[PDB]
Amino acid sequence: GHLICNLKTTYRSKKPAKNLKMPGVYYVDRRLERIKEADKETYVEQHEVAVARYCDLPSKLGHAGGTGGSMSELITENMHMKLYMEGTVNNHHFKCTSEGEGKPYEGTQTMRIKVVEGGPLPFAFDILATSFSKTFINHTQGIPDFFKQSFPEGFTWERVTTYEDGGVLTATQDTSLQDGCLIYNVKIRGVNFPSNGPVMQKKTLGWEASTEMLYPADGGLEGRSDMALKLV
Amino acid sequence: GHLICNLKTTYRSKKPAKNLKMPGVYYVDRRLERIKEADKETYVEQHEVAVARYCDLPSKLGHAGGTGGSMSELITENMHMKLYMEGTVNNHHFKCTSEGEGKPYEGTQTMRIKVVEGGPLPFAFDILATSFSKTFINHTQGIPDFFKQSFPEGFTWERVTTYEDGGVLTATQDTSLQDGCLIYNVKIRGVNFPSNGPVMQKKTLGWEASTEMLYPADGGLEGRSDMALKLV
Amino acid sequence: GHLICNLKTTYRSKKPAKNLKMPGVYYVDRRLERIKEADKETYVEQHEVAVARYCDLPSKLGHAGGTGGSMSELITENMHMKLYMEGTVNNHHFKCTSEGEGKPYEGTQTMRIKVVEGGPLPFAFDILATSFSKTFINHTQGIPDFFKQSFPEGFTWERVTTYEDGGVLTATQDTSLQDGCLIYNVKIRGVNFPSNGPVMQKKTLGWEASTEMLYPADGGLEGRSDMALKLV
Amino acid sequence: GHLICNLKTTYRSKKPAKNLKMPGVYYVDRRLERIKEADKETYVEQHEVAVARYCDLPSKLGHAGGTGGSMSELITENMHMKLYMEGTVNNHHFKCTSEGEGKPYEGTQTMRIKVVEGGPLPFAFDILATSFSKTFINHTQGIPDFFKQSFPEGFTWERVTTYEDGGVLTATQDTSLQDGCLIYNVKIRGVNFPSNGPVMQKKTLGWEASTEMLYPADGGLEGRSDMALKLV
Repeated sequence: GHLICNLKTTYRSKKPAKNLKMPGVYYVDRRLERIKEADKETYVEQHEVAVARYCDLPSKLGHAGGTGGSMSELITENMHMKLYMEGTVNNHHFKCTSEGEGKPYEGTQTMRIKVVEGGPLPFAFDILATSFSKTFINHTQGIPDFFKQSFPEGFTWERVTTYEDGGVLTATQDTSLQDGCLIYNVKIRGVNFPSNGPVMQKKTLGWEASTEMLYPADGGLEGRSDMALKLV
Repeated sequence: GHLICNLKTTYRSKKPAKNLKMPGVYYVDRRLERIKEADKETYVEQHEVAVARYCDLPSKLGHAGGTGGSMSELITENMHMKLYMEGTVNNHHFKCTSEGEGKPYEGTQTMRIKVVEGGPLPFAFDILATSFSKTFINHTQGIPDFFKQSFPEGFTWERVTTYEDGGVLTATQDTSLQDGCLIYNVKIRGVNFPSNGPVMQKKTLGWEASTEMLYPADGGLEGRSDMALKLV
Repeated sequence: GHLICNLKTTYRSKKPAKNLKMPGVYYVDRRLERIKEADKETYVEQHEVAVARYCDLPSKLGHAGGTGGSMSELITENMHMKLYMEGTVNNHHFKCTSEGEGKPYEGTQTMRIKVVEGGPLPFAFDILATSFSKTFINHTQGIPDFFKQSFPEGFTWERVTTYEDGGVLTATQDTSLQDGCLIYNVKIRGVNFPSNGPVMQKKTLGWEASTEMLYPADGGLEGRSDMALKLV
Repeated sequence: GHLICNLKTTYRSKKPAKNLKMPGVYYVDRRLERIKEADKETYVEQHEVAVARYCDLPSKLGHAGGTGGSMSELITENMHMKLYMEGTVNNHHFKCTSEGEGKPYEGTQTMRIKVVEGGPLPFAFDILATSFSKTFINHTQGIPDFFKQSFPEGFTWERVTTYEDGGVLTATQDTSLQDGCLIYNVKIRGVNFPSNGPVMQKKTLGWEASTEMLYPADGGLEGRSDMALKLV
């Protein structure tokens, strides 16, 4: 079976608004997969593929179009990332680091992750999966790319993930570009994960594929998604 | 801008489970549009197109795959529907009726709707849109069709829609097939819609396209979606 | 153990706003218990004691200076109630009728309840308990009584109760005064109660005491409370 | 008017459970007040009074009894506190320190608070108020005191506060006793506070009084409350 959660996210550019070409309401389809783990999840490799689309269904009210996408020459066909993460789930403190690479225009990426403090964690690593990369979304289908456009200044995101069994996980993130490398700094605070639930019992088996709806809200973007966590 | 809401739905077949071929986790993309309205929304025409898909992104872990879709000869390529709806929003009681037709395998359908008691309504008709038809989803991409398979016995759905400004709308529905016509009986109970919000002030302009995730669960299938209501 | 739910309620007065005397933010302490049950919960007896208080704690800021309590000549020291209930929980349809007597100023009332239709219920009767009487709250500590003041016109209430395991029950209610008897007409719509949860498994044993915070909002009052359902 | 929020808290003792006398379900009534502020809320003085009670309404079960309260001589009639706080709201990072004193058995306390980093804050200080002391609750009315009993080992708490306009604030806290002084270490992570809302616009004026319901949940206590934030 599955345990469901809901994500509510706000994405904020550090680039002045007058310099951003904004998208309309759009959708990002994703498949985030665990590729490898070692030593009770103190080492994890994750891969994600993410493709943006405007709704392609026919419209009876007429197609409202745009002026195609955006350009961001600071973001190359191949990019590397480095990440630092710190936080708490329930009463348990931890730190992680990761490094990876991907193809920002093709929407694919890999992260190799180490738990460097607080390991092994008392909770399923799956609940951290979405906190490890918005620059790697394929927006080539004519959608202005809020994320790639944000450079050199970069952007932040902030999110609340609400699990249907009481766990709540907030996360805040800073994304910068430094000497050609993307740098992520992430902070996590999760609370009220049930002691008898699959997260604290480590009885999860990764995420199903997902769709996120993104929409303009106050100069930035907000996102909404429901995700399904596979259970043992 | 937009007002967001979240849908949590349980779909229950009246057909014995041993006679149902169940789908895996899948997604339905929709575009529900208002085609016409008259006399302050006491007459409304709605159209929907709905297309089911499994995740089509490549997988690194390779997938189980499926054994194809299902067959349901009772559901013809053209079908008619009749609907009766009764309920309350806040303190306001009302009844609606509708009739329509569509193409269940192509995923398209039209409803022509009349408010027959309690009109004109003091709230935006848009909050009733999703309560007016699961037999009309295109599952031809090889996804077993829980809804079409449920006939002749039929199925029910029950849903809570939670608006981000406090409105909550529950609905329960019975779907039957009588003399070749689909018959819908729907009951609505909405509460706490804010007096100063766009619903009670009638400042809404229809729904954005949406994606619903459906998965085998408590009962038959459960569904999750977030929808974005356009604002004046 | 306990199962926890949250109540959000809006109370609307039929009587014009100008006529009504409005209370400051205040809290109602309630103990609701089931005196008797029979025939698989087909017949239930419920007793409620409700007392209303302004905060009794000392204030350094020193805010108080209430103009005093309201007068409701229409409401006698002893009052009688007749109730009609129609509801659906999940896919189940039921009808309930009740007759009761109480001392409104005292804040004590007794209800004798019969399940006319759909008995025996497949779900715990406990979820229904809140739905079955705001006129019977002791406001004699100088708090203007929004409910007693509403007569002869009467009032409505509307509520969503959200259970921490997914059940959601909305209810709307009309309160009138006819030939000296209080008349309640209530409508219930519950959805998504888990098949493996204590409500559907009938493993509950009544409610703990509660406190509701009430505050002026838009037109009338809104209320917020959390309640704890005892488990077997 | 008011902006409402909901608090869900888990309280965990660091003392072995076989050394704790647990309370039954109970209620804590509080009045938290701002006494002084200076320099755009970069200095704040807060006072709280908190009194625990079992329900004191009569029962028809007439079946309620307890062994009375508990004893904790490490907690003296007067106690001092020192606090360190760090966190983020939306995209804004900050740190605070405080020191104060109180009467743990009378349920009163005062904290003098400084914003030491990230001041002045772009959000209402009110949203941090509940993160600055459970040892100072008057449980003298025969209720076992989970918090006072936890010493010398101490306890933690973790909380999610959900505002009805989208703001979500999680907090985690460690409480220890060091050389006779209570030491608090608090971490805050708030997200999605609306730019047009009273928190980000600094249009708030403190909290109404509140009641928290506490109940045993898996070796420790859980708490539930709704709080009302006064608006300008």
